[PDB]
Amino acid sequence: SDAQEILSRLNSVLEAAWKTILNLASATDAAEKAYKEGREEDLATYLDQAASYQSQVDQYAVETVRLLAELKKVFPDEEADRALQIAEKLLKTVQEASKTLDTAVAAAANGDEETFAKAFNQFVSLGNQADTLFTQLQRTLTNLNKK
Amino acid sequence: SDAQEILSRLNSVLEAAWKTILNLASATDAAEKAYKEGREEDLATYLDQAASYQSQVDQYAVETVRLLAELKKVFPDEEADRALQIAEKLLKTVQEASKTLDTAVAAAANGDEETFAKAFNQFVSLGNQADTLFTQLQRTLTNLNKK
Amino acid sequence: SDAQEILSRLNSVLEAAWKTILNLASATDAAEKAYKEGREEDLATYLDQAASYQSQVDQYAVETVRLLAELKKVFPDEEADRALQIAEKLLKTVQEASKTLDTAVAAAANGDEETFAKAFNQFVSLGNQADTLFTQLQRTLTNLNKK
Ligand SMILES: NC(=O)c1cccc2cn(-c3ccc([C@@H]4CCCNC4)cc3)nc12
Ligand SMILES: NC(=O)c1cccc2cn(-c3ccc([C@@H]4CCCNC4)cc3)nc12
Ligand SMILES: NC(=O)c1cccc2cn(-c3ccc([C@@H]4CCCNC4)cc3)nc12
Repeated sequence: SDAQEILSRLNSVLEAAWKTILNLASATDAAEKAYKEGREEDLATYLDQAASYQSQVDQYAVETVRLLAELKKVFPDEEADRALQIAEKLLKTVQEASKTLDTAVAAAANGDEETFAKAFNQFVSLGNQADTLFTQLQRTLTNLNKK
Repeated sequence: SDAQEILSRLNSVLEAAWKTILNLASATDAAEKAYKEGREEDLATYLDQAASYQSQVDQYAVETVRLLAELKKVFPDEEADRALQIAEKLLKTVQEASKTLDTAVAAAANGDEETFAKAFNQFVSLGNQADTLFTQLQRTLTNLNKK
Repeated sequence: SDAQEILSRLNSVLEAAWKTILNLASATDAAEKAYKEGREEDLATYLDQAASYQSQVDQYAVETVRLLAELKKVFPDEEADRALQIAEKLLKTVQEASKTLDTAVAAAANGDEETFAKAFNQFVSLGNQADTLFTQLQRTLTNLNKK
């Protein structure tokens, strides 16, 4: 059929996404420290890195939805439907995180610390919510791969 | 450092951004054609290309605001302030275009054509608005490059 | 060298090539539009973009020929022999397309509309020939992959 090839591509996308997520978390740790130390040029560099990693996570989350939508067409069963539902919620959260990080990056560039700090704290909350969904998706794709 | 080094960096940034904008316009034209033709995998490819170019425009728009904020610190008048205000409005519009394109990409991945079409049409309107501001910023910067 | 690793690599190469072909078609659509509208600087940019994708397609065609030759040695059967023959015809055709695109670039640079129009028309014809060959190659590789 096709399910096994799709599942293999999904494994590769999620492994790449996890590395990118680790890089995003590291860049935002560094951004937070630069903000607290008042190092504006360092902050700008780490925010730019974070934005690049966030855009890459956005792409992988879209790819994940598309692959699971294809899986459900070729292997209809509530476990694939469940994985697709989780992936769609993850993508929604990732895009919320992305828009919020964008607001923080613009506020920092505009010299607007109040909006920066509010947006940054919102981003952290959304990133943690996305991590919960990502881990849940990973668990689910073990049913489907048969550990 | 000096107002001249800054203004020359800004010219390089805007030149690069214009090339990226041309590529974004071309990718979105191709997405529209694939959408009209019902070619879903082609549409996915072109939406991903569009999102990548949009991410790059976002980065250049941030860099433009940062450079004009630095120019204003170096020679504080009202011509620098006016350019910065235009660039800040451009960045806001760019980020609105980016969030709206992201919604369209997600809707397409989810097979929700109603949301896709609404978000894609909003993206086009925002893109045209951003083009107006980009051209306005370029005019303003010519009046600053006072040889 | 084993048959399955080579087929795997070929599948990846052809998927990457298809995305690049989509990008080449988009850049050439944009070039045609700029030409029709008299936007000469836009045309120049889009021709440079098209040439970049054309050079990438050329390299994927080279890689495909090399890989199919390897497949014939460790996996002799007349389908791989047919695939190599198609791939070599594709490589000849994409090189001819590259030459014609080069002529279009130089004609635009010289502002020689008569030569430009002839070269661009020839490019479109060669692009359609290459598309037929690429489709045949995809079908032959599907046959080889034996599910
Ligand atoms: N932002 C995302 O799209 C995203 C997707 C999936 C898992 C994610 C995990 N994060 C995440 C990103 C950053 C952080 C914080 C921010 C700074 C403090 N320590 C790390 C915590 C979680 N972001 C994720
Ligand atoms: N989207 C942006 O951030 C952006 C920034 C600056 C100038 C811009 C110009 N555009 C733009 C992008 C796409 C389009 C249309 C929409 C699709 C079909 N024809 C091209 C029109 C304008 N987007 C821009
Ligand atoms: N040029 C190539 O090497 C090539 C290789 C494989 C498949 C291809 C398909 N094309 C192609 C490229 C461009 C076009 C037209 C020409 C411009 C207006 N509409 C798109 C039609 C087909 N080019 C291909």
